[PDB]
Amino acid sequence: TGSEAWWRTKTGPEWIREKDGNYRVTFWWRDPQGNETHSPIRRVWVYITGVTDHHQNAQPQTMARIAGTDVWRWSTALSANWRGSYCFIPTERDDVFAAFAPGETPDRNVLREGWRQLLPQAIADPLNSQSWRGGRGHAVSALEMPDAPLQPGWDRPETPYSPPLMMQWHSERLGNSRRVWILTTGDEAPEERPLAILLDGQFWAENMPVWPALASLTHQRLLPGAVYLLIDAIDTQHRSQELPCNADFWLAVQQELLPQVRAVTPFSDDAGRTVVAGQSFGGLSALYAGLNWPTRFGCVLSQSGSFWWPHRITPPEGEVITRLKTGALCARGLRIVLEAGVREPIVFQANQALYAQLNTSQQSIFWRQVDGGHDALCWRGGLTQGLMLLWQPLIDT
Ligand SMILES: [Cl-]
Ligand SMILES: [Cl-]
Repeated sequence: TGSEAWWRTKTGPEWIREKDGNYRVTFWWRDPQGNETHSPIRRVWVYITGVTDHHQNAQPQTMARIAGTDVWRWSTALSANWRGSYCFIPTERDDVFAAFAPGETPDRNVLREGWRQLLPQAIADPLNSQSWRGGRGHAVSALEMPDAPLQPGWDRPETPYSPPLMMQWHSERLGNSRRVWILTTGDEAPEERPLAILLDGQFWAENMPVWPALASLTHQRLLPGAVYLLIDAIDTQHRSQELPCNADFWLAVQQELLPQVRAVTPFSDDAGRTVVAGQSFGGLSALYAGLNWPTRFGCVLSQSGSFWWPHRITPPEGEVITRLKTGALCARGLRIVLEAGVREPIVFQANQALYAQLNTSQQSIFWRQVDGGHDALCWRGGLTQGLMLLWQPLIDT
């Protein structure tokens, strides 16, 4: 153990199927500065989305080294259907988090604060080649248990016949400029092609490119030839101001953006196959769009929707949840995919309350629970599955 030949057998996290059906998963990190006497490393935090972070109010988990070697280790239990991102934070610092007694639920606010000081130092798993830029400012790695559901398109990525195009969208309504990406996956009946709008376009166009997965599903006849519009959120300041129920954003998209997009490639005016898909504030904004302009956006795809907005500390209460409760807004004729993970309690509970509220006979709602959390590795699969659900009627032809 801890030898050169021993490290050769390690390809990343290892798992063992237990009696109950869950897995004992072990993580390994090789200290490049040697053993105790040589390496000045104090901590090696294991930050797994929805498992060891603030979403589970978990006490900060750090690895421990096997005395005498440069091997750090840490294990945990994970469900069979789970999938999620993770990263390690090897540091010399030991003055960030406070002490925690066994069985003490820490304050979530205190956790995020503590993590905001360490995450910039976070790194992907050097043993795992399935890594990418997380979008939050650090690299991450992918882990999937054997029964994680298939992620349509991402399993058989195929090159798109048409390359993605980029356009600079200058908004008079918003008073700012921004990038938008356009992908088309079919030329037949161009005016019948459904339009699908994806928020946080920068991520789905650069950090985790959605084109190969979309083209693959189209080639398999599991998605119709469509027109995909990815919109850049720009940055945190703008995104936090434009996505959480901001009417100008959607007014601007309809009056300024869609006509420009329509000038380059045709798409259907039928709200019934017009999708607005987003995650987190993007999910909230997509439903908000469908709720306020159902004549233009009839299909909503909300993944981990921030329906706890504006106040996170209070999950069941939400702005969109209040409008539906009184009667100002109503999902009539809308097809809605509402996804949320069990590893994001606040968000999950918020989505349940939202579901109960709008669940009437006058609309088609698809509830999807995910064994995972506030994680783009999971969302990527729900994104493609969600489009299949929202477009199920067309796809059947
Ligand atoms: Cl610490
Ligand atoms: Cl990043």
